[PDB]
Amino acid sequence: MQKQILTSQKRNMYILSRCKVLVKNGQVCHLHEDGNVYTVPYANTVFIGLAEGTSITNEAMSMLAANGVIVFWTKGGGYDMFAADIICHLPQADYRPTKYMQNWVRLWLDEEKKLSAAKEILKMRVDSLSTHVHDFGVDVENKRVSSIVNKFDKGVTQATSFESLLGHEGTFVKSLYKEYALEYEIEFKRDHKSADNYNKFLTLGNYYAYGIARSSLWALGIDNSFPLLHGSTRRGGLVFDVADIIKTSIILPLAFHAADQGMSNTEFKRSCVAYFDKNDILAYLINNIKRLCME
Amino acid sequence: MQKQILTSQKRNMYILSRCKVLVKNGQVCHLHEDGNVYTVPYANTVFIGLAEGTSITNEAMSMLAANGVIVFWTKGGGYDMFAADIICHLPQADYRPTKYMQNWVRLWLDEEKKLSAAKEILKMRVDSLSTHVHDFGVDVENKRVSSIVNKFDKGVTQATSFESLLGHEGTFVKSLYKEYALEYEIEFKRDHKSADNYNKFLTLGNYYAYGIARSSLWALGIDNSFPLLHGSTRRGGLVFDVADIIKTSIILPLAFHAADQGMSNTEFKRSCVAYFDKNDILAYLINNIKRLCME
Amino acid sequence: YNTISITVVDADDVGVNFVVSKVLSTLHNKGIFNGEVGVTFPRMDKNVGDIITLFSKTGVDRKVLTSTLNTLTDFIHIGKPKEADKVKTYRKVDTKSKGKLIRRCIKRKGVSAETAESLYGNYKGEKCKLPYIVVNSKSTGQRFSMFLEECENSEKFNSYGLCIV
Amino acid sequence: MFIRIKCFSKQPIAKKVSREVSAYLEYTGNNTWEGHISGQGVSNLQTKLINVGKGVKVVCNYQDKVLFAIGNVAMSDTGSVPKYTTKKVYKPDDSIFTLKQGLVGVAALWHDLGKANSYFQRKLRGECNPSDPVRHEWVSGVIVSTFAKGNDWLSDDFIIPEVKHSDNVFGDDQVLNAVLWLINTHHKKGLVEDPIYRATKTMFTETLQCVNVNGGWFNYGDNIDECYKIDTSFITDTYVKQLNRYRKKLLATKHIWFTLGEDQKIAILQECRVALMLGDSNFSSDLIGGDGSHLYANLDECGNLKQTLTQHLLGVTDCALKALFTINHHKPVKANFIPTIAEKGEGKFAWQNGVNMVDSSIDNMFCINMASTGKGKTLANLKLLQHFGNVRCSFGLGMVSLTKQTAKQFLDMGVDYNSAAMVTGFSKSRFNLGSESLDQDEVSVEYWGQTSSLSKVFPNNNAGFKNKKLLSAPILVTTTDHLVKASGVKKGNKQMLPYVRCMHSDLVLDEIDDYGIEDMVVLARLVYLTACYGNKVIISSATITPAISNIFYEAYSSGYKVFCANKQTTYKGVNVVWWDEFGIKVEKVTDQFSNLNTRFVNKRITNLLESTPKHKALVVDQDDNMEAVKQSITTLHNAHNSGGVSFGLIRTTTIKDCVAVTQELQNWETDLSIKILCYHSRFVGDTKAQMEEYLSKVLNRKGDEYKKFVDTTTPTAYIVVATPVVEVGRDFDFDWAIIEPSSERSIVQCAGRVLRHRSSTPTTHNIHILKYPFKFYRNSNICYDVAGYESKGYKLKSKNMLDIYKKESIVNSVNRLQGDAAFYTKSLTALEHKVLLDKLTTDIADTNVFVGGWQLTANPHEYCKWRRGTKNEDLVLTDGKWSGNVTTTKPIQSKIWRKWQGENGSITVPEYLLDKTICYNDFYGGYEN
Amino acid sequence: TKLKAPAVLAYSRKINPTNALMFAVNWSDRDNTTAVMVGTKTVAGTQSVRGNPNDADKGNIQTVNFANLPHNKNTLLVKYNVKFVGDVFKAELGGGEYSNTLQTALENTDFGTLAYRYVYNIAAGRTLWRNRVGAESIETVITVNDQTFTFSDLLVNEFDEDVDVAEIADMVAGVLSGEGFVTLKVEHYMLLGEGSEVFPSQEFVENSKLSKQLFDLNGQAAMHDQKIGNAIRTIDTWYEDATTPIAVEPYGSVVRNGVAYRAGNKTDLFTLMDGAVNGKSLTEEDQMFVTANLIRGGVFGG
DNA sequence: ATCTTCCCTATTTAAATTGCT
DNA sequence: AGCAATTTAAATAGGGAAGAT
Ligand SMILES: [Mn+2]
Ligand SMILES: [Mn+2]
Repeated sequence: MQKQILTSQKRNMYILSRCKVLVKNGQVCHLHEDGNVYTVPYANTVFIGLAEGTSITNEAMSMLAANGVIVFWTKGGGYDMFAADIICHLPQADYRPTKYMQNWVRLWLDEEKKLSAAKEILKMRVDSLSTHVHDFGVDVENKRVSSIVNKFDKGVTQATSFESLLGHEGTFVKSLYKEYALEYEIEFKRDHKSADNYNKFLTLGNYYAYGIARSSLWALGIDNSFPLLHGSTRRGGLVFDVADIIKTSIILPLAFHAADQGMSNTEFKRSCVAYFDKNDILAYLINNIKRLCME
Repeated sequence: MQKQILTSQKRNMYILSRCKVLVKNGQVCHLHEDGNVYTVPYANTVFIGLAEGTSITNEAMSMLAANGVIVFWTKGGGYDMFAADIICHLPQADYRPTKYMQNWVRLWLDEEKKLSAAKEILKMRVDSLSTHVHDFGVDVENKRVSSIVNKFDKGVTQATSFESLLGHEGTFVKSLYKEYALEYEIEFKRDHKSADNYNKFLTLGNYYAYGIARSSLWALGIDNSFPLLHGSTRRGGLVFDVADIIKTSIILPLAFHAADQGMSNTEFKRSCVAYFDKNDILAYLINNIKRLCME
Repeated sequence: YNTISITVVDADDVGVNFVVSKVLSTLHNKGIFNGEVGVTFPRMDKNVGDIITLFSKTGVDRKVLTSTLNTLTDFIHIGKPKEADKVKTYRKVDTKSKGKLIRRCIKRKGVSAETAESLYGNYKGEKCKLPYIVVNSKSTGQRFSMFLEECENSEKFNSYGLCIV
Repeated sequence: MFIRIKCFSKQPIAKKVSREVSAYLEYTGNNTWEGHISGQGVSNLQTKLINVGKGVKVVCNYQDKVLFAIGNVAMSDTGSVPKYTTKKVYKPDDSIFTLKQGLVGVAALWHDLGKANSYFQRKLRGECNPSDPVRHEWVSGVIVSTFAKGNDWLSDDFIIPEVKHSDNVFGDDQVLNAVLWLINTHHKKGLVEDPIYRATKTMFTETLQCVNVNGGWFNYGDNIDECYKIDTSFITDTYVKQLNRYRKKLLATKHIWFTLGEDQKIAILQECRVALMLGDSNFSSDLIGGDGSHLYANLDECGNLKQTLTQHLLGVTDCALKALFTINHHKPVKANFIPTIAEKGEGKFAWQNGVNMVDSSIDNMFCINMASTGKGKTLANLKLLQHFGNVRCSFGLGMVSLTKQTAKQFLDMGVDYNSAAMVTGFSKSRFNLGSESLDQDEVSVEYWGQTSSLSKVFPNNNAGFKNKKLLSAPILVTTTDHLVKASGVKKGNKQMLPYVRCMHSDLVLDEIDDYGIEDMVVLARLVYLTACYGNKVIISSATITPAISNIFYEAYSSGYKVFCANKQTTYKGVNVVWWDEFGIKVEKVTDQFSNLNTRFVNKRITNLLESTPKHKALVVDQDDNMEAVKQSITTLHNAHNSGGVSFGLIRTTTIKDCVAVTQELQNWETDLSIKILCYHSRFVGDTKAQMEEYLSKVLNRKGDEYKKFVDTTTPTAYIVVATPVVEVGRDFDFDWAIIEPSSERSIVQCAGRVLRHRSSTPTTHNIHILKYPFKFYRNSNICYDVAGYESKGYKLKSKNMLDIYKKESIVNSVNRLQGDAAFYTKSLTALEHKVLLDKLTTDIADTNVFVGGWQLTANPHEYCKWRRGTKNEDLVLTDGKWSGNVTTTKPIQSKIWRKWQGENGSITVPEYLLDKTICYNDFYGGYEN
Repeated sequence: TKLKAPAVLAYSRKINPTNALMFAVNWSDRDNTTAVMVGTKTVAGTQSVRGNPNDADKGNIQTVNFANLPHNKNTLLVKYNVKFVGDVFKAELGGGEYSNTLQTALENTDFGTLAYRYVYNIAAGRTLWRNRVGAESIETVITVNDQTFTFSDLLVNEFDEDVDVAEIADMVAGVLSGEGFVTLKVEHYMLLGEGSEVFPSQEFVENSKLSKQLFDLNGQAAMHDQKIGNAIRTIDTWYEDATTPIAVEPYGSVVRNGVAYRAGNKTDLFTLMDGAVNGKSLTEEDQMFVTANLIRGGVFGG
């Protein structure tokens, strides 16, 4: 149905499902499933999303883009977007890359800001862990998890190279995997090819994390070819680097809870998008990328 | 989808008009108001433009973006005079190759390397002219075209800025517009809002080269927010910078021939597919932009 | 019955089962198994497993047992108390070997040593191949091996976490 | 590339293929699509059009030639898209198909009459030895022969009589004898040990009368009386009417059987036997469940009683009848019209336009492609196959790696895996490292392809991956041993799959000279069997000997005589297509093949001789070949080097010879910087593969990419001491070679490893031939028998190569192409030609090539063994630890340039050398120390 | 280039610990050190062997050792001297065509962290495998160049920050990076309880022989010097999929787990030293691992 | 809403047979 | 031999309903 997502401060990423978007009486509306029309205010939204069962028309597209309301096509849920155009400074007056994009590029270029931003993305990944506290998952304030957190903090702060950061990131990620395996009474080893519940649930949750990180990178105009940790030849490595922030804080406890209770995949999708809507995870990633790129 | 036709090796391109695009039995098909459902080869489509009176569902965008089809709309900022925002959704769900972004932005940030790259893309105009010859119009080897190509190269060699570049563009394009017009015995003033065929076919070819240029950009991962030409009348970004390589070599001769030989919009559209696949213009632009970024 | 988990971690320098046995000994010596707390092991295939699971009916909290296993905290992990409608309860099975029963034949029947060897010469010598732990016994000053196997659930438990009768 | 796809399909199989074909092409209406697409788009459209299910009816046209045809759609013979096709088109005097139907039906209702003895009943129930004293096929043959001796076997009531033990069941009646041989050899063929019988027997019955019970059927023989006491519970309704209708069918058609020739009878009975095992294995594979008890034939996996013998005989009959029908009335699935073949060859491929001199409408074709290496022989073979229309062929090649090379050529030129099927039946662990994504190589085993309609008559729907790739392949790029079993096997049903493969597909055998003599005999047997069904044989061998080319033509001519008289057509002759890089010649040859072939050979020789001599060979005078190798290495480095760096190939004969030359050269004190490699075949999986890839990338001299795989800065002698593994299938280019003489084709092939890629002529001498083989010091009586055609029956009078070879000679294919039978005892070339005409002769013998009468027997598969090698046990290296008596050793570490280590893999050791330790080493594999 | 490794190339052990002699003390009576005696109890049982079924009727009087604390002392004291020696880059059997390149490739090694982890494995109780288990109080006293250091609560798995270990690590890294030696007299006092059974190191017995030999110097229970040397170099947290610190091996191999962590994945020592003498850029962690192996020493030839 | 699957629904094609010239 | 009438039947298209996202 109609879904609101706060992204930066005031603009809202509207998600529209099972509706036909067109122009009625000179302004953009949409007929919904229940046969009731709903209009959209141009002032409070910049991102508008078209989920499953949704069609838009040409003059609705044109009038939405002329009002600064830039449209994207997404899979139902609002965090699995497959089609959009690039954010500019203004949609009609000029065509310039966003300040965030340019800042990211400059930071990526000079080697020192790239190393500092790699350290910072891991700092905010540890922050994400504490910030987004779950109920079924392990305690972030537990002594073993806090020891893993301080080990990662020491290792990131004392490192001067990227391959050290990759080893430390892998140690932290799989150490949280080991901690959640110690919670849920299983021998868990992370492999994509396994058909067990924990590994495949973590895989499709990671794909959801890639989708929401892709939406967060798109919404500030950040391109998908400037990874911090991963190599220059890794296709879409920045999506993986941004999704790393919430892979071990949100996706991992939800996936282990989902494999523990053993429910099906669509209701895990609704749990993931419910956690994304409730705690504003996309807005957290948007502010994370602003604080990374602004420096 | 196995390997999926390389996007340089896709041959079908469409700009649909006055239809509802949807998916039937897994088919990308546009339905008109007369009850006719025409399918689209979505795994072989380069782009689908959408004209006025058009509409497309979610699932059609979902299986066009999964097959790498760029979908744009010809209204909004599509009046082509300002050329501000032709609403152009790309498939960024596929994680693109990154290295062309890296070499492109290394030369972008460096303004002297951007100036040199602009000169290479300005020389690509005359390269396109020489490579893509037409047997129903202007001979490239006659004295006027050779003189104006020599003047263009000797002006772009000694060029100092982008303001000097903007001017050389004025000369080349405007005088090639004119030289064709005098040989086609027609008083012609380029106007995107004009009704004569010499302009409506030119705007249709503008949208076609827009689609080819944007598909060539997205293929390499290159966006649009990184243009090489900066000016007051050059709003629109990198897609027009790539597209105006092939106005005066391809789009303009086809449009002039079409208007003079009384073709209909449908056959001009097809003449455009025939020239874009017989000489393989998409792979031409893709390989040439690899030559542009390279290091 | 609600239950709690005690999983042995980072015990590679020392075998996992030595830490498991020391967890059993420290749970025995500082109370815990009064008569109602019982143990079970999710991973007995050929080893005793690395998870001790306590399924007390009244409810075991994290604080009391983490204060109890303050000595194993370097390589232990305690999960939050979860619930289970059925736990797979184990009991103690012991072995006898020759001289054991010979001394029994000294003190019960009152026969001499040579005839006690005579009645038991061709008999005895059973060999338990069940998964086990190695227990320090404190009241009787020697260390032994205790064998555990699956049996029907009993209301009362020993001081070790196994079934009675 | 502009294509047009039309659909003939009913169902919603005109609907769920429409989604995929409308994903790739525009819709022109009326279930017709048409548009532009790439070749990889054609491959993707093929892969997702075939995999979508059964019943897809798709024809594709590229320009006007048919690209592909999904299914058995008749589509186009001249025009395309017919109207309604109903029934009753031709209905001729089919005769021989009615003959095969009658023989297969009569034999298949009698093939398992011999399981009714009490011994087979207690064998199935399991209280006796599962191996019978006499096999049940022979007991059923005894039943049928006794019934024929008693009553008139063609028109009478059946009733099984009291049968005794008979040593022979073959009489004189030709048709009865055919039925008896089909009954007895429905599991294995009879084997004749008798030397006089093997010497003399030629005809059909006159050989069949020598097939006794002692040829494999009579295992041990102590319970014969129980093996011949038989119940007669088969007399039921449907069995008796099926037997009556098939017997009367045979009765009505056997009048054309006596008008056949010997060649016909043999080929027709081979087809009948193949269809009979097809039906028998098809009914034995599936579980039918129901049974009428009291008698049983087969057992399930649980050993329970199933498939009672009446319905077992009826099921084997109908399955064999249906096998015969689908193998005799099949329009087989052919390959795509490859668009990168049909254009002109340019430059050095410009001779490949010789296909524009061949008729495109010939039913038969015998290509002898005598073109030299590096000219694209296999591409020319594919061009010749595609000149007649769509391609259906079996590229049978020696070695796994040569099949890989032809597959990679087929992949990168135009052929996808929807038409090609690379088959190597060993599952080797040679993987490509470095970069999986940036490989663009390593042709693999997937075969999206198209499953043929012949899979339903094979046992249990053919098989899994391998036999589906075998049978259903339009183009089958395979190792040759998946095709030579078509001529017949000892035990089992392994004949049927290559038989039915070669029935409907052409045969392309490349470099047949590298095979053995018995290997070439069974390959020409395969050529005869392929020509028996009208398919075309392409032979591609530059160094062909007239003898070989002749006997392959005679095998094709006998096969085309079988095919011509089988369809009741008058035999006009064989369309022989002589081909080389200088021209082509297509002649209708029914006789005088020898003068035309030798005239083409002489024309090719004159087209080779006015070209510049590329291989000048000097036979050394130095007796001792160790120091002859030393002096020749010094001389050819001082004469033939590229700025101080030279590449030498010491071709020796055997492995311990190779390690002897290596250990001498490593201990050889000289000012030359010798860098020694060992390149024999006894090596562990890892080590061997590593040598191959390195050598292929350093001896590539078409470019200067090798300067970076070796140290060419310092003047160095890069020497590779190798056995005949270098002269077969290796694209190597050495600066010079020193050859230990074993055979003249070895001389020509190792000349082909020198200046293979360059075009610069040598000045003085680029080949130094050794004075003697090293076996002269071990056996002066015979020394050239190892890797040569010298033997105990063909002994050279002198072993001196001044006596038996020219001292200075330009080595090319001319000496092998000419053919000389005189003076074979004192020249190597005439010794070679002698053996080739004295083993591959136009006789039937028993191990020969025209084999007739013996195809009925197991003799050509026992005494003519394909890949006849020594015992060969395999010592296997497992993770650095060897299995048997191996004992790793340490090499001399004097001049080793490259040494790759190995941990897994296996080494093939002959049983003779198993006695001692093979002493595996990292540098050189096996030796005697 | 292609600097091929010498076949005789070896390095000496640079962390030399003594045998860890074991004594019985009290927690507040730390000076009265009584030596822990290995007792030995006899066990009667018939022999059961695969090769001799005829000998199973009679024999095999075995007498298995054990070691407990006495019933008046509740604290086990473990004394050993760890000797760190410098010039870890000197090959003793190697030479200097490869070892000198190693010197000039591992000069940027942060010895500070290497030494920290060594002294942390000394102090936290990695050298007290089965007898730090179940101890209610752990204490380590390090005496180094007339300086006494006290450690009470250091979790052994992670190398956390404490200025006491750091203080010693300074002089240890100054030795290891330069020339000389330093000696740490390490006495561990662990309060296990009254008469708790202690764990000496084990001599290798045969498949038969006796059940278990505990390590004796002159009758008193002790632990092996190489076993303590295994403890000190247990600092390897830099292999791929590094969960716990393992002993720094040339292949990253632990015998008791049946797996090797650095073998077969291009992170073994030998590929890293060939990369160092061919001069590709090493990171800090694998270079620290290579320097830790050279401190450990061993013959690297092939 | 969009799209899919399936059940009517009968409308719509292809085959089959057979006097008739 | 082609065809016509005329049956017979297999299949193609479409609309409505319900279940998914
Ligand atoms: Mn049988
Ligand atoms: Mn049978």
